[PDB]
Amino acid sequence: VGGGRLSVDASDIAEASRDFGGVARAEPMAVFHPRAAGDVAGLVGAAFRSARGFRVSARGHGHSISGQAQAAGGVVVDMSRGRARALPVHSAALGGHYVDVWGGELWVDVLNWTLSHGGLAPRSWTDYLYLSVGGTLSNAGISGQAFHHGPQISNVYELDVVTGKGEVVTCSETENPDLFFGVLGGLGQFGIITRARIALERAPKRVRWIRALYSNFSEFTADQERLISLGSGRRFDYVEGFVVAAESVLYCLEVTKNYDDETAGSVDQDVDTLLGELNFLPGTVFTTDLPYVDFLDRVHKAELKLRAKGMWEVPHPWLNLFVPASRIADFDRGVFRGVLGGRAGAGGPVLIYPMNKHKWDPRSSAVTPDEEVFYLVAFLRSALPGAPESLEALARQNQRILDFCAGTGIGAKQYLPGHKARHEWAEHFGAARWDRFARLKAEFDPRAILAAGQGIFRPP
Ligand SMILES: *Cc1cc2c(cc1C)nc1c(=O)[nH]c(=O)nc-1n2C[C@H](O)[C@H](O)[C@H](O)COP(=O)(O)OP(=O)(O)OC[C@H]1O[C@@H](n2cnc3c(N)ncnc32)[C@H](O)[C@@H]1O
Ligand SMILES: O=C(Nc1cnns1)Nc1ccccc1CCO
Repeated sequence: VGGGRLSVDASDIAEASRDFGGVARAEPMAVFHPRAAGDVAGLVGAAFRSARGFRVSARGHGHSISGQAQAAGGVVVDMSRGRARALPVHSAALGGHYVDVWGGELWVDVLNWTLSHGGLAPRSWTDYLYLSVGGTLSNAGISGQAFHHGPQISNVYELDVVTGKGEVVTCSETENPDLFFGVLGGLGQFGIITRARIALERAPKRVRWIRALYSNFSEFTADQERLISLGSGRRFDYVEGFVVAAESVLYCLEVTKNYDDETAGSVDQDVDTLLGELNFLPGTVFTTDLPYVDFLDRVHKAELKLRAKGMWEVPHPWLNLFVPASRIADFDRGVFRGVLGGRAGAGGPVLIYPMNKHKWDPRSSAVTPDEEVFYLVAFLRSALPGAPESLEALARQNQRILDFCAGTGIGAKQYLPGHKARHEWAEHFGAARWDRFARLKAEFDPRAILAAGQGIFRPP
C-alpha cells in the first residue's frame, strides 16, 4: 500500500461504481489512491497473496460502456486522480522525442505538457482527450490519424506494468515483449500500466478542417479509401466520416490539413488540389480554420453543450465495430439502409471511416478483421433520460446489427468488446489468438484479479 490510501468515502465508491455507459453498477469495497507505481504493486501483490483473492481494477476516466473498470466487492485503483512529471527526451536512435507519462494521465494533460516543453505532441489521437493513457492503450486509441500513424498502441516505446502478481515490470518490443504486446490492446487483463513512453512529433500550429457531402456510398467510400492510401507525398492529416440523418441517405467526409508558420503559404493550394480529385456533391464543402489544440479538443466543446442540456449523464448503449472493406457496401445496405431504414433512429452520431491494418502491430492483443483495409463504424448512441424504452430500443438495434453481421458472414470485430460469454470471446479472438490470450493470463494474472469487469476470465 505504501504512500497510497484506501478510501471508503461514499462519493469515491459511487464514482467507482459507475461509468459513461450509465448502466453497469458493481460497487467495490474500497477505492485506492496511489502515490506511485509501488503503491499499485503493493495493493495488487496483497490481492494475489490473500487466501480468497479480491478483484482489483484500474479506473482511468470511467469512459467504459459496460462496467469494464468496475471491481465488485474489490478495490478500484483511481489512476487519473491528481497525485515530478518527466520532460520530453530526444533520442538519436529513435530519431525523435518521447515522453514518460503516468498510466492514469489524461491525453489532454499529456498534450498540454508536451506543447509547453518544446511544442511537441503525440502523433496518434482519440477524438476525445479526457481519456486515460492506460485506458486507451488497453484498447487501441483511434481517431482520423490512425490510417497513417496507426492507433495509439502503435505509438508507444515502453511501459511499466504492475502484473496480477503485484510485480513491477518494464517492457517494450525488446524487453519482456510478451507482456508489452499482451498489455497493448489487452483489456487490462495482464497488468496495470503505471508508465507509458509515448512517441512525439513537432505539433502543427493550425488546422484547416473540411467537411463535404455525398449521396453515393460507393463514391464516398472510394474517396475515403483513396485518401487513406496517400502519404507512403501530399495527403490529408486526418480522415473521418459519418452517416447523415436526412431529417436516400447522406454521408459526410471529414478531413483536415495541418500547418505551421512555414507551411501556411502552401495550405490553400494543397487543399484545393486534394479536393479537386474528390467526388463530393458540388457546393457542399464546409471549411473552418482553427488552432491545432482547438481542433483536438472539439469533442469536449460538444460535451459542455450536452451537459448544459442535461444530455451527457444518460445511458450510452454504444456499438463500435471494425468492418472489412470488402463487406462495407453490404454493411451500408444491410444496416444503414436496412436495420435503420435510412432514418436519427441511431440515437446519435454514426461515424464511419477506413484504416490500414499494416499500421497495427500484429503482435498486440488488439483484434481487427482479417483484411488490410477495414472500417470503424461507431454507433455513438445516447438513450433519452428517464425513458427505459429508449435504452431497450437502442440495445435491440445493436443486437440486430451483430445478428446481421454473423448471419451474412461479415467478419466484423467489436472494438471495446462487451461480449461476456466464453465461446463468444473465443469467436472474437479466433483459435490462435485465444490460446495466446489465455496463456498470457495464466502467466501474468493466474488468479484473474484484474479487470474482471471485462468478463473474460473467472475472477475471485
Ligand atoms: C466516453 C468516451 C469514450 C471514447 C471516446 C469519447 C467518449 C466521450 N472517443 C474515443 C475515440 O475517439 N477513440 C477511441 O479509441 N476510444 C474512444 N473512447 C473510448 C475509450 O477509449 C474507452 O472508453 C477506454 O476504455 C478509455 O477510457 P478510460 O481511460 O476512461 O478508461 P476506463 O474506462 O476507466 O477503463 C477501461 C479499461 O481499461 C482498464 N484500465 C484503466 N486504466 C488502466 C491502466 N492504467 N492500465 C491497465 N488497464 C487499465 C480498466 O480496468 C478497464 O478494463
Ligand atoms: O466517441 C467518439 N467520438 C465522438 C465524437 N462526438 N462525441 S463522441 N469516438 C469513438 C468512441 C468509441 C470508440 C471509437 C471512437 C472513435 C471514432 O472516431
